[PDB]
Amino acid sequence: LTEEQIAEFKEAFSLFDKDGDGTITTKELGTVMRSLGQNPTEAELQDMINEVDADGNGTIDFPEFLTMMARKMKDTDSEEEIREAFRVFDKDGNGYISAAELRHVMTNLGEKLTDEEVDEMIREADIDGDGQVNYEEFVQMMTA
Ligand SMILES: [Ca+2]
Ligand SMILES: [Ca+2]
Ligand SMILES: [Ca+2]
Ligand SMILES: [Ca+2]
Repeated sequence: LTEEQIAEFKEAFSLFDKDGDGTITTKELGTVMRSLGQNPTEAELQDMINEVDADGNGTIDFPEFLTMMARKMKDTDSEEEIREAFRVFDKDGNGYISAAELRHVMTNLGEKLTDEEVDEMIREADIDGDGQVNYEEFVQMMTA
């Protein structure tokens, strides 16, 4: 249902294209951000456009917005999947996965590990050496 898909993307684009000329400029991007409680500098506004402007003409057109929007979507889907799985491991939602927590989910996965085996797993991902795995350390282990 691309047709319906493009429609939703067109809708998003129009929010930024304040004057409707078919392009988004630094100033238009600027008014959108400011309405969000963010007052970026012209320098920051230029870096944002630079990242998305494939033909280097200085503005973003629909096709350029579409391709970036897409790639961004895919990525937002990744993050929320990993964040979901983090919540399942962090049985007490304290923000960190302990040895005991990791060992209990592992048994549920069909792997009966000893405390020493779980401790080794934690150690491998434990960057701040606090004996637990935080989200940052979890994504590192996940992705990498
Ligand atoms: Ca415009
Ligand atoms: Ca462009
Ligand atoms: Ca926890
Ligand atoms: Ca840690």
